[PDB]
Amino acid sequence: MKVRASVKKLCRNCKIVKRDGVIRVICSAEPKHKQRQG
Amino acid sequence: MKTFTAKPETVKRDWYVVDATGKTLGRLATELARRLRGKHKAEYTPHVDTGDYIIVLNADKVAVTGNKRTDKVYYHHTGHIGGIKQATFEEMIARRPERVIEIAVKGMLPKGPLGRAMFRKLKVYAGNEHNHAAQQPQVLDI
Amino acid sequence: SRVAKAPVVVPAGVDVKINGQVITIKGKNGELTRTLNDAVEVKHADNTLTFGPRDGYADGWAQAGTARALLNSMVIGVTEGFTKKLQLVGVGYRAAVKGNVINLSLGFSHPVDHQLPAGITAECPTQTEIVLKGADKQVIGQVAADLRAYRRPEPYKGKGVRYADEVVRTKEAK
Amino acid sequence: MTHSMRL
Amino acid sequence: MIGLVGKKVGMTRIFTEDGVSIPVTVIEVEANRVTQVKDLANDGYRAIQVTTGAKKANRVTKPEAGHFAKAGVEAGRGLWEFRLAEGEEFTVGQSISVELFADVKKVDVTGTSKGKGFAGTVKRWNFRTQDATHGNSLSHRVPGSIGQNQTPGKVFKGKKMAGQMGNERVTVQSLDVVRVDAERNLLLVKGAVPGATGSDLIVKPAVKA
RNA sequence: UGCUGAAAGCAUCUAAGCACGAAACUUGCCCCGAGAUGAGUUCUCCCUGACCCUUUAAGGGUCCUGAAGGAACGUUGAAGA
RNA sequence: CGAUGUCGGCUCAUCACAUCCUGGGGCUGAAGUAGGUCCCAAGGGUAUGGCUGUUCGCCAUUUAAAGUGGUACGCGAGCUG
Ligand SMILES: CC[C@H]1OC(=O)[C@H](C)[C@@H](O[C@H]2C[C@@](C)(OC)[C@@H](O)[C@H](C)O2)[C@H](C)[C@@H](O[C@@H]2O[C@H](C)C[C@H](N(C)C)[C@H]2O)[C@](C)(O)C[C@@H](C)C(=O)[C@H](C)[C@@H](O)[C@]1(C)O
Repeated sequence: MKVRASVKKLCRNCKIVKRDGVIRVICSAEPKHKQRQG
Repeated sequence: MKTFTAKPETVKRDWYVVDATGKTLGRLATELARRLRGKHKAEYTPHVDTGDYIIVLNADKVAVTGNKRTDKVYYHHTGHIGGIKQATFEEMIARRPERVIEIAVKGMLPKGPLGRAMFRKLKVYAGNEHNHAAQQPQVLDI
Repeated sequence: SRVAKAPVVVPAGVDVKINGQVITIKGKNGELTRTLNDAVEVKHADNTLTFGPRDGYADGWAQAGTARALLNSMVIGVTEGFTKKLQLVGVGYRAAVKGNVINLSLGFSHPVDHQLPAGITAECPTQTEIVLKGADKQVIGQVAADLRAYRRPEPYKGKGVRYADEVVRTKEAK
Repeated sequence: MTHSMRL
Repeated sequence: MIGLVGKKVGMTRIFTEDGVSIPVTVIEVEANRVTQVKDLANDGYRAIQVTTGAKKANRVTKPEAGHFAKAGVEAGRGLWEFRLAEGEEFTVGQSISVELFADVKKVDVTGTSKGKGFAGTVKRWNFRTQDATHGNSLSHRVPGSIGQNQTPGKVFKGKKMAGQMGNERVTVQSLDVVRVDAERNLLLVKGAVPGATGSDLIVKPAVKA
């Protein structure tokens, strides 16, 4: 995945979640848009 | 005139038993240290141990608010090559329950020989039972 | 909120008995129980249990909706029960069932023995088809997750343990 | 002999 | 199961008929009589205490005389304990010979190693000797540097220095038993066990299976 | 990485709850270790006499007995400056 | 400045992690093999020679790898010079 300080919605299907106190972006349409740490 | 001082031979000390179930750690520890030093007695003397003996039952069931049950880390150093040991609140409660209460009270006491004696007044147990039934420990609720 | 302000119609052999904060249910399939949270209030008026938020707590509605959802699928499990269908895509993959211990042959080097919980039974109509039958939804979902996590689906052949009609997107090998 | 000296 | 206390009797080799020679240590394992049995009623942990051998009747003090004559046994040299791992029950005075090691396959031998005396750092810690020539002045087998500088300002605890080498308890694990003699009360183990010849060894079944 | 699951009719590994997950952490292996002054436990053994004084005190003194054991000495040791 | 002895080598180290190997994962323009990149992880390990006063570097040949730094550019009441 992409550990970044800035997480944005790259895709139309990626949703922004806050898991374990960190902000993560999940795209169910493609796994290259998964990112972390924002 | 001179002010009153206590004398270590004529001070008359009481026994108390405290059930530490379901209580906060540091609030109980502060009441314990206040009773151990003797600051609740009128004949308080800063160099004479005036306090009372306390038997703290059920050190297993002490409580901590917030996420301190998993994240309060106890650090201690073995005095060696580079070994800094550490243990959180959970494995300290499991591995050695009385050390939590004794560490919390020993941090709150004066340091010196008088503080070590007034720490020897404290007797911490993790069970519901104690073997001190021959001194009539009165219930001190808090 | 919108979930929790809708009572659960409890059908046919209800056995929905309450003890403090604990819900015990007997049923057609078996018996499921759970201790609920302390911010929720249950009530047994009008044949059907209703959930409110308890006083004092901040998170009332989300806990009540979570309680309504878990008790809903829980009593649905004691009525007719949940099923889960897994299939094995890939040659050399057989999935014979020995009672309560599934013996997968996913071709690592050795067999895979998988002990089940006391609830969920398992049947194989063919050798690439596991069907789990159990009342408690979390336990059948967890054991299907474990059985899939023995060997994941592959994004090139489609090889692996997978769910039944769940579609796997295979990238073509460049 | 300038070996110990800071020179 | 429990170990037995024996004596190191030399070293030899045996020739297997295949052609292979194996060095064995011969351990005279005498009859070990159980003196006192600990149980978790009085003691909190369960154990047995054994003795073996023999002593002079004039060299035995009345405390150990009464302790031996309390329960059924006779005076041997030394007393040892074994921790009874879950499911052994022994009466006092029970003679325990080497048949339990006739069954077992690997073994752990514990003994006091040979005392090498005050040794230097080269012998004790396998330090590297410095230069013998090329200028060296009185510093051939000296330990080198022992610390850094002002920033620690002190030697660290556990710094390897010279001192007493040998004469300490050493356990050797996973030694194969090659032969058990019950009429000679012998034990042949493969390899080398700690101690001089005639030193008392403790022989337990292997734990690192 | 998940399962169930709302907040947020959906979705979601998470807020309630549940499961996995590394040579790191705690044990398991080995050695030291009750001066661990919080100085622990267990077993065995040894002592079963009279008097006076004074600040009648957890007091001093006198005679008689020296017990288990220890130390000293000697011969020494694959133990040791 | 009424003295805080340098570079390099030797001997002995010790810590940090911004991980070279080993270990655990995500993505891949990832078929496999082998990689790239990022996250977790400091338990253990982490060459020998030629040249050069050299650190460094080049080179030869290995290795799982030939980490990067701090410690008076660690270490002369330890040696060399
Ligand atoms: C026989 C024994 C002699 O000492 C030596 O030979 C050593 C080996 C010298 O080093 C010799 C040899 C050498 C190379 O140093 C090893 C050289 O650099 C110096 C100048 O002289 C010493 C130590 C010098 O000190 C050094 O002087 C430097 C100026 C400063 C340095 N300080 C910063 C740390 C300090 O230790 C110095 C001045 O001779 C010390 C004074 C007191 C003496 O004259 C005394 C009487 C010495 O002659 C002596 C004790 O008899």
